[PDB]
Amino acid sequence: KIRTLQGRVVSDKMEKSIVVAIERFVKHPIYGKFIKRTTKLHVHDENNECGIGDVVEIRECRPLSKTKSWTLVRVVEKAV
Amino acid sequence: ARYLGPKLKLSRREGTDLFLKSGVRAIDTKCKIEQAPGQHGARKPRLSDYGVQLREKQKVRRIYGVLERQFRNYYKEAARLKGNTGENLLALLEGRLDNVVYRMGFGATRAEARQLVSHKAIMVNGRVVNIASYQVSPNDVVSIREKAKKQSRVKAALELAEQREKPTWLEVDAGKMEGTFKRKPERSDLSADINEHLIVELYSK
Amino acid sequence: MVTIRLARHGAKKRPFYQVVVADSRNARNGRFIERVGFFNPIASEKEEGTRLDLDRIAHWVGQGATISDRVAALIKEVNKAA
Amino acid sequence: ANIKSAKKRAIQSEKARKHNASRRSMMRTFIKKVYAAIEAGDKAAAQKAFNEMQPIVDRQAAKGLIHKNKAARHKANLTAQINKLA
RNA sequence: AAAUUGAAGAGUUUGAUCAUGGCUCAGAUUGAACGCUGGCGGCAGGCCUAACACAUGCAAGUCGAACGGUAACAGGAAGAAGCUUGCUUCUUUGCUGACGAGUGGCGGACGGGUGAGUAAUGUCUGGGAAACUGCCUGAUGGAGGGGGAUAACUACUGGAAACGGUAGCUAAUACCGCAUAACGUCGCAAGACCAAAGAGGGGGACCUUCGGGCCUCUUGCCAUCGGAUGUGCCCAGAUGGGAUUAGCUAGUAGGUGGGGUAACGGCUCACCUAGGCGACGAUCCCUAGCUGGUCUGAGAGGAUGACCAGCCACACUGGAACUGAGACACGGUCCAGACUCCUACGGGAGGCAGCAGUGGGGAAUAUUGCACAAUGGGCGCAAGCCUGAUGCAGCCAUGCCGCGUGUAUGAAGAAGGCCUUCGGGUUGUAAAGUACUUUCAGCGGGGAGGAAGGGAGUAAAGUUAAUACCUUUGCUCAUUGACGUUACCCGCAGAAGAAGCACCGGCUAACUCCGGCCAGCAGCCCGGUAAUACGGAGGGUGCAAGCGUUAAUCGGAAUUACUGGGCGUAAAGCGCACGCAGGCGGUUUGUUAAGUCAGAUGUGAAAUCCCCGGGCUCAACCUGGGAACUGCAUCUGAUACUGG
Repeated sequence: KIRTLQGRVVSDKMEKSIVVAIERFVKHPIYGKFIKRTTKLHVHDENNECGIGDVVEIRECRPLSKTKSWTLVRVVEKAV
Repeated sequence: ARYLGPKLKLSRREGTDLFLKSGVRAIDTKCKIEQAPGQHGARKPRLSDYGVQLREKQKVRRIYGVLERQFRNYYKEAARLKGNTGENLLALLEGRLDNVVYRMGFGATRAEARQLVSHKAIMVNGRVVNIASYQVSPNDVVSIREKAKKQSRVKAALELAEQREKPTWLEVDAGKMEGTFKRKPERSDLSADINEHLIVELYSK
Repeated sequence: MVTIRLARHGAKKRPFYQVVVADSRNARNGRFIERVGFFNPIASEKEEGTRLDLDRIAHWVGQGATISDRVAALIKEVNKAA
Repeated sequence: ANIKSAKKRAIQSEKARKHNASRRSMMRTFIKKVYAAIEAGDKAAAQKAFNEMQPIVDRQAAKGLIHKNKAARHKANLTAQINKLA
């Protein structure tokens, strides 16, 4: 019921944090073609639960560091 | 902001009577109407499309005595209004105050009608209106002021108008020197020798 | 504070005031919160020159908004006429 | 300054600066006492210094020198640091 | 009911043709400039360049109902009179109306200016949480009792000045404890802790130590929780160019803990981990305030960001903090620098990118004006004071709009001018003459509206113990306008004071005469001795208080082609292939609902654009309502197609 996002984890080398890439399908404003656009977010991953490739559901929260403002909700698909 | 020079020159250039004179004579007895003005008036060169459009626009303008800025604004408003642009333009041209005063019979020419209007001798609904371009609306009552009813100009103009045709949208009483603007004239009520589409094509190019 | 006042629009020598609810620090014709009416001081008495909503005005006064003296006189005359 | 109000404001501002500086130095000293008692590991001295620091901190927060949030921060930090010893 | 009803081509490559292709033109528009000319008014606009330097005047004050006070002027005053005894003229008194300086409160962070910096530390759209918020406002309470000072002042004294120093005295709603203390703060809890200020109006008696305490009303004070407003912070998307800039980054990315902020946070520090950004353009370089909007366009787009409104940044240059609810502060503070000025040479002072204005730069942009009368703002109980905001006025044809420079008659068609086949034609009803008129300008007389309020009186109601005081509500009286000699109206006189600019070879409306590839014209394609192209004249054409030229944007240009182009020979298929990223992908079923579609909600500021009306005598202009804002987010569904 809370507004959230969904993307795949592209990096988990940092501790308690992951980098999730939110891919979106946007129509080109001029030529009308539907192009892919990637939004990479630094997400807070406590317990280090997410590996590379997991399709995770994230939500926005207060700033947790210089670049982290999103936190993890749950993992949908797990790197396989 | 006014044309003060020769009058019959305009009608000679347009090849058509523009009613720029009162009507005590025929224009044929005052000038060579069938001959264009100037040293090279005997020649008649083949007019281009732009030439014909410009000449029709100038004929309408010189008929109504309207300069180019006001006529351009008239066309702009006519193209803005709904319906056919040409009859809108001619209705906007006929709605003027000096035009109505001339058509009412208080002016021998539209120049002396404009002088009557501008000199604060014409009333609209009891209010002295001295703007020649004043748009007269239906049901308006146009009358000579008490002070100007004594002028022989209005008498001669009344007589000269009685010897003219009567417009269908004007109910005038020569005794009271007053008239009523009943309605805007339809396309079929004005002159049939005026091609509004020429002006529309000239201003839309 | 929040105040209900007039913003002098219109032309030269022919003012037309818009009764606006605005933060009292902004300029006269500047940023306002809500327009709650108008006031034409040179109306011909043939038409209307006082169409200020009293519902939202009372709602804002209930929230501590201040009423300027001219707007107070306008509210008084609107209540008397209606 | 060119305006009279600006000159009086400068005078008042420096006077208030000196007053506030004295008050702030007093409060900082009374907080440094608690911090030094924390460093020494003396819990009795730590609680004594905290009991001496709390009233003047609340008073300076009430007199407008510091915000109530800053007083609460100081109290909570020093309480959590005292509770880490005994 | 209405509020997308909208799309033009032409000249020029050739002996000629079709195509390709560039150049030029016809249209709008401007913060415009220059040349010729120039009557009036309304509405707007007016340093685009040197964010170059500034003379001078003003642009932020206010409160005696916080306080000690009395220096100034107005009064009351006790006492001494010049003496022309009813003018009383000076000796002392804060007694009061007030008020210079001073302490104190609030305001100087608003309002006003500029666009230097800023390519994202900003702006726009849409969301969010970890926050503060003076004045305004709702609720609940408290408001007790003390102290030490200090400005002013006094005395001395240092300085040219700016400005100080020492000693003594005094007040407060200035300052500081004490008491009090909860739905406030810390803490799981027990408990611990934290505030305040008076003033004014009037008064029935009781009690007065003659100041008054005592009652009532207003206002102010402190604490907490809310509202409103403002602000701080975070995320996503969008918001110029360059790859002849491909690697960048050490507080760098994250974590634990300490600190710090109103608040989250590498915001800061210690330690640890070794990451993070980047081909969806990181880094670097150049340019640039952003938006609503403006111009153009049928539209999609292109250009642009002056005025008006929102946001941001800046305040001589660089840095920094203080006070404060709010600033790291245009007309505050400290420091350093450049510059300018005063000086007694020891020291000082200043910051027009506020309103006028000056010098300079430039093709170019105005008055060193009036008033707070209206709106708004600051302070005040109020009266009121301040307000270069603002309302107006001055200058400029800079633009838009409106009006005038007369009207009617007037011929054998006068004169002169020009042409002429020498017949005449044209200028041309044009002029002269005659009759009439007086808008605007000139002189004189009336005259709205912008004016709401505020003041003094009474009367009613509320409050109260009170028929005082105060608040609200009626009515009465005398007033409040910079504009201003207003708009508008009335009278007078007389056509009297008022037409110019460009063009005439084609594109492009408009043709003849006269003076050698020269003089010259030219936006693109004339002049070598009868040039509609040069220059002059006559005539005509187009605009008209303007007309042209230049500069600039879009259109035409389908000439960067998304809508909407091409590549055999006109410019264009890599010499050929393999292939990563990327783009696309046969067919069936199920599932999801990401793209897609439908509905609803929130938002999309006002102005502007458009539609129907209204008011200015019309218009410009102002304005009511609507439509629009083609967008974004959320929620609920659809499952055909694309995707998983």
